[PDB]
Amino acid sequence: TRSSRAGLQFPVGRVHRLLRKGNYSERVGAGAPVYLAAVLEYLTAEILELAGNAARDNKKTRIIPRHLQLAIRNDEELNKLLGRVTIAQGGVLPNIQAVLLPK
Amino acid sequence: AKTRSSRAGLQFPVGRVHRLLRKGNYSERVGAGAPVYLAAVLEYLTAEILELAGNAARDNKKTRIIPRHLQLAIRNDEELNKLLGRVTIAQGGVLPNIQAVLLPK
Amino acid sequence: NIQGITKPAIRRLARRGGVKRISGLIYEETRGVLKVFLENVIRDAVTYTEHAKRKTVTAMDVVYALKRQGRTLYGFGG
Amino acid sequence: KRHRKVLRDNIQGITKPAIRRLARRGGVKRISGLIYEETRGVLKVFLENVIRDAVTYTEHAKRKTVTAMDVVYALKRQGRTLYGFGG
Amino acid sequence: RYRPGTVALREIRRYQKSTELLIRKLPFQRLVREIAQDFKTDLRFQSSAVMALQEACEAYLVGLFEDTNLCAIHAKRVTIMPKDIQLARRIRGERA
Amino acid sequence: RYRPGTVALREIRRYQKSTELLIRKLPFQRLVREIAQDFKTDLRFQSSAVMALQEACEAYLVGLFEDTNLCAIHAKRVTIMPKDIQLARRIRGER
Amino acid sequence: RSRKESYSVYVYKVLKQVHPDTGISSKAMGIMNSFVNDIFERIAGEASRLAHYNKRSTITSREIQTAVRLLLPGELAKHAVSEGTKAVTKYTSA
Amino acid sequence: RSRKESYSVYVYKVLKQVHPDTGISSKAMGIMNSFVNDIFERIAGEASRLAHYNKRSTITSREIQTAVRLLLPGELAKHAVSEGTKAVTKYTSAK
DNA sequence: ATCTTAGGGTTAGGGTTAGGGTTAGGGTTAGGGTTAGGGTTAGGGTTAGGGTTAGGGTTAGGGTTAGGGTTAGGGTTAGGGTTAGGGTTAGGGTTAGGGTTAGGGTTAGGGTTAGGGTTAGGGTTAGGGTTAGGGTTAGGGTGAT
DNA sequence: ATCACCCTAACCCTAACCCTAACCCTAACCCTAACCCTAACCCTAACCCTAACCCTAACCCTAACCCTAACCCTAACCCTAACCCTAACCCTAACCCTAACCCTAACCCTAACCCTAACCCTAACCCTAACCCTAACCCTAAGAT
Ligand SMILES: [Mn+2]
Ligand SMILES: [Mn+2]
Ligand SMILES: [Mn+2]
Ligand SMILES: [Mn+2]
Repeated sequence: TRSSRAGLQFPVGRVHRLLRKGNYSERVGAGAPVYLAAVLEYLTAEILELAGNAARDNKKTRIIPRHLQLAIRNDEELNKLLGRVTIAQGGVLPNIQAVLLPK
Repeated sequence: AKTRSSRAGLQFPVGRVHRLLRKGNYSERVGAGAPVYLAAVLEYLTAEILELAGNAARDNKKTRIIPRHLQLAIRNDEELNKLLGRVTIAQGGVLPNIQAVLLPK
Repeated sequence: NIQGITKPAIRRLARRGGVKRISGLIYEETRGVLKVFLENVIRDAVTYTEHAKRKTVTAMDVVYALKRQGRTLYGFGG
Repeated sequence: KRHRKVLRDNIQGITKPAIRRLARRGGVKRISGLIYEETRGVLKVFLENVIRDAVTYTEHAKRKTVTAMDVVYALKRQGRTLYGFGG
Repeated sequence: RYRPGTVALREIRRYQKSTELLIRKLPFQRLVREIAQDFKTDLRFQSSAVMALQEACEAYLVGLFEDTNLCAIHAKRVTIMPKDIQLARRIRGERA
Repeated sequence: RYRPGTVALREIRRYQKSTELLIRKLPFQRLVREIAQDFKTDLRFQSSAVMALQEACEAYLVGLFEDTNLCAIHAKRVTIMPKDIQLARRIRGER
Repeated sequence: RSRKESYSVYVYKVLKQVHPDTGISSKAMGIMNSFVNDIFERIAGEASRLAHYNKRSTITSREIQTAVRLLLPGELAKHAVSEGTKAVTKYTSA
Repeated sequence: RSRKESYSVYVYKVLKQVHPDTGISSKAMGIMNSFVNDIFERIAGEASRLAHYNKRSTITSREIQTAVRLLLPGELAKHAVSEGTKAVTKYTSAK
């Protein structure tokens, strides 16, 4: 497999097929699906990491969309990257403005 | 008629648009009527703009339309403003508007 | 059915948004703003359904319409 | 044929009168004194974000000269699509 | 008897630290089908498509409340008013 | 001697009614080359690319002033303050 | 050197039909060229997606038409969809 | 019926790497699938434009490279550009 | 604070459903080899951007008086919040009908490929018209008598 | 409320500079002929939605009260607009020269073309833990002595 040749879990072969089928360009370089499958795999790992840690602090083992939202909105970069995105069943980060706090 | 634009009653280039659709990586194949429909939609919208801009040029006593006349035409329409809402016309200036609270007593 | 989006249902959405005091005029203004949002999304979703030559508006049609509106939704097969 | 000169503190080149004019076009009557620095901060951020992408385009094109198109493509990326400089 | 703004603060924490939908599924499903009939008659909706619409609506409205509240606080207030919703939507690029 | 807010109102009409740039071309060209070199050295700028940047900046800032002014008017004021620029950028999704 | 494409010939033709006395500046012609190019890629891209979504290898005038309906308003869209089907019909005749 | 593609097999494999003593819900797997598909399109599309701007007929890893620099943040972008060139290098080593 | 009052987070127990570990095989990726062109080489033109001289007059910087917009006080009113019990209506629970979506087989035809042909339109040079910039022009409204 | 002066606006024509209408030549659109795979039919399987029943019970709704936020006015400084003058430095049209782009020539291999082969992952089934759902608890501040 091309994924094994690159040390990846993400499918290098599939990504290469989606790039030519998706109408992005006439030809697709040999290293482009490899670089891309790696960038996608990295970002997935980066998210899964912070999401697993959110479930670790809520006494759960399985990550639900709430854990994904908590991971995204608590990061600065993941929040900016997924700024105009809505995670279904994610809820909001708990924040109450200081002016609304009791006197 | 020998040009595809003449067959369709258009000023906009039907042949060129068909070439750009293929040469732009939008799909494997481009239908016969797609560049014709598109050249027509583009021609309609440019006529719609040119109309309101020439009107703003005639108000400013000018013979030639400058980017100010284009901006005035766009922002004074409701649909052209919505269509070009997140667009910036270079050398366009702003619509003259002063909030009522800032007006003298 | 616009009144089915009740005054208490609107108050819960304000609480999640971190709102302490809610004016009485708000409940009607929110109903207006929700109607606009729904119109805009469903209009494009249906335009997708009609292009697909279908009678049933699928989850994908609602997803594509949301991406067009810049309110991209994760989790519905996108 | 030798070397250039050092570039420093040019955000002060965006003077208080230049900031006033932009407020007038925006329909502003009274302009606080603290504004002039806050605007300089916000302009610097905007310019950084646009030039960063413009230069990323220039570097990808294997060029040393940032073209009008690179600034245009950078603006479209930022969602501040500009009409009149090509594209 | 609790003071004004004590059950309100309890409600905020109750809902923020939660993900359940805040509009009942049937009143919403009626509103969706009503609005749809205006664009096309004889319309069917996938169960999922309605839920995709409901999630989108609430997520939008909660975010709109967030900005609205910031507008109320900006004008030295604690209660959200229509002029705050309008200012939020105008600066958001939905209004003018 | 004009009253406070009489030359201000004249200035608003003077500038809204025009299209000329409101920042001098050279101070701005220095700022552009400073920012862009601090970031990647040995850079050249097309005359047009700098103008494309200047137009973009001013158009942005004028639009930012528009929203900022609406925030000052919202809090019963006539003068724009940093807390108005911040609120405008917060709601605009710039944070 | 290299030749540079432009919709200036057509923007001039269309200007005369509308205002036969009114002229156009070099900068304003640039703004018009940027307008045509932007809307071209806005429609073409939306039609490219429509064709993709419905597992189709071709962009036909049906993809252009629904792209118009999605991107421009009913009024502007209504008249563009009219002006469009008309030119297509006329092209099929000749 | 019809075949339905999914990145679930890989999201599971990668989950095992970061948290082997952690699992994933059906809805959360959908959110992860929507995330991968969105970012796939985001990068692919930006690279499609880069290739086009520079009159080139091929999307190479250099186009993916600069698309990630434009789309991802300096930090996340810095680590993605790293893991990317790394996987490419490793692939060139093994035939 | 110190007095009673609510309630929501806390543990623990035993319920239900869905992760996720299993199955076979469909269809996708992969490794044979042929073939064509896109992009990589070296190059020269040649533009164009950077910096250099040169001048001046617009435009900025910096402190002035004081005008009025900002923000403090308290005091008037009532708008929304809390609490409550009458009671509508949303929420599963679980049936069937049959229009809707669409899998897959045949057949045609629309869009692609091809090079020579020819027209449009890109670039070019060039006169004169619209616009530009410098002069006074009265009218106009501002802001002290 | 009456006059004085500062402003934009508008006349004058002179003013350059930009537009456009000429030119012609270069290339991209058009014609036409084989060219195949998409998309068009066709039917028909098997899907998923709607229609319409039930039983409370969570939830909506009106009206029980007073708390305190919004609002107003008045009056407190003090911040920011308006005026002036000085000398910068931005703008001006020059000047240059070479680095930096890119034409366009030559050749190689990187990519795509075909197929058949193993090999991964979909679609299924199944069980069993993870989480759900209840009760009674400690903890924690909530409101007022
Ligand atoms: Mn006052
Ligand atoms: Mn009341
Ligand atoms: Mn044909
Ligand atoms: Mn020409």
